[PDB]
Amino acid sequence: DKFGRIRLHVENEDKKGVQLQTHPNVDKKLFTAESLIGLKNPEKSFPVNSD
Amino acid sequence: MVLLAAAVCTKAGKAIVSRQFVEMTRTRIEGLLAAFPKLMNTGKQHTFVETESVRYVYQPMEKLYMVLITTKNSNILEDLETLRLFSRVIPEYCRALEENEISEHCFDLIFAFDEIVALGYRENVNLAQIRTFTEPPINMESVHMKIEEKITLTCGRDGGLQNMELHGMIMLRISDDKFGRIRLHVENEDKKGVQLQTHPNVDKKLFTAESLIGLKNPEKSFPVNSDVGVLKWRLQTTEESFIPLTINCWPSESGNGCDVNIEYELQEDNLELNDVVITIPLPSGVGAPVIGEIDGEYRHDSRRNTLEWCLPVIDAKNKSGSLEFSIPGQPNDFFPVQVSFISKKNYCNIQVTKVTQVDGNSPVRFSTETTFLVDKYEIL
Amino acid sequence: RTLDLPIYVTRVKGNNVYCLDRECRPRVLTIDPTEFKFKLALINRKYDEVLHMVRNAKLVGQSIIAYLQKKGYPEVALHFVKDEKTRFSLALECGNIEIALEAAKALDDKNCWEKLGEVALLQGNHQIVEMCYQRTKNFDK
Repeated sequence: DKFGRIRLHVENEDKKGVQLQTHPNVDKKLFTAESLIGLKNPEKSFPVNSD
Repeated sequence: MVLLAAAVCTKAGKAIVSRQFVEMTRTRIEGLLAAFPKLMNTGKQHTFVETESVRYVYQPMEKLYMVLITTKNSNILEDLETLRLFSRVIPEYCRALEENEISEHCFDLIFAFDEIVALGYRENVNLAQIRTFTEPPINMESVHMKIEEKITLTCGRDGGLQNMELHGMIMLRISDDKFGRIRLHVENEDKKGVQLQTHPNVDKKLFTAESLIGLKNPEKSFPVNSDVGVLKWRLQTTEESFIPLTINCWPSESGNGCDVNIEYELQEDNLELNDVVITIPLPSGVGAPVIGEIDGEYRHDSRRNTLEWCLPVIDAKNKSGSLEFSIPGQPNDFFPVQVSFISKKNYCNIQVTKVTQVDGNSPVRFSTETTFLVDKYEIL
Repeated sequence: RTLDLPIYVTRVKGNNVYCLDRECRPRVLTIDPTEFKFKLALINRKYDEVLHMVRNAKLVGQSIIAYLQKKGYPEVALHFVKDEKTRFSLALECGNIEIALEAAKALDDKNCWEKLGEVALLQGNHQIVEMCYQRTKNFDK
């Protein structure tokens, strides 16, 4: 319910190849350590395509 | 620069030819020269006269002033001496001073000015040079070893090692009777950086396997600076040094605001560091922060534009904060975070494997202690 | 309003004012509800009315955005507080320096922290004084 802010934490990736796409409503956070992504999700199912 | 300009003037009310070493005094040159040199630089027939907070040194030649100007000064003799050498060079170009002939040899004079005084520092010139251009108690016997080290690190957000280097020495304080021979055994070191110093009375031993160092210690405390790596060296933290802390910074764009999470990691949980502080910088349009941390105290400081987290002692731990920002401009790149820390180990990984002493019975190695300190430790 | 010539007012009869100069070329000017409405409103302690009234034909610098920081029991002051200085001022005039410290911060200056800290000791509470006084570096005080 409501509009909740969500923060996603994932492992850090590297890629010899390339490609990454982010859904809108995806924000990037800069932290000294660790990386974080935050977003208000659309309700229902959507491709997160987080940061 | 100490010397603003070197200038030839006509007291017609203008700088006839003049030199701006680096772009500063363009039009400025003409107004100064035009007003002040007319009054004899406001002089009284004195080579130094200062007016409108600018030192003017001069010599009159006809209706013209050869002028040196400074507003700072390194030495008395020097200011005159560049002017003087200039005065040997100027009649070669213009047959005394005279506005029309000075005007015609703007190039000559100007070139000499660059050559004579370079970036305001008075070089020297000469008429020939100018040419090329225009061409008993042993019960007591005890020993103590103290390894003091500082480690430096530069690391990327990615965790790239970048450069690092450890600096340290191992001091020995020994109370031993007689003169006992001691052999020191330590781990083997490598260093991207370089530096090692050995105390005298240090001997190097060659063995088929393992390396050994032997020496008679001076009594009391002295820097061992043994052989091997040495007990006085700069080793590279890069070469096998452990960085007690790794900071993982995850900045996040909350949107208008920014959310920063800072991750701190320590070595083995058992070991605890002390005097740890993490300095996480913030952008200029600060608003106010709300910070939360499980351990220690954290405080935002304007002025510094940094958030500082302090932890008396840590097994290991982390902090988070949310920032509010007015958003002028566009996004700003982050500045690196720095940390200070103390650890009871050496992260040059110096280990004292064994120090055996001879000339007598077993001494007691009462204590070996390690003090590890942060040097410039920076991570983006 | 300004005209582009020097002039004499011919007189005021009606909303208009009429003018003629020495050579006697005319200028007329409708009396506006610009500057007039804004302060008619501020006098009758309306700030809600006054926000609309704020226009760029009458904004100036100190009749809207810093003239409204001129009450010793803040009223006008509460409304315009946008300048880090106006914010600082506002705080001593109430005697609550909680806002002061922030304005003092945003004024990027030590002097403000020690002076608001002293005002703080005056409202009675020394936690607030400590914080200020600590960062002005008056550890001995």
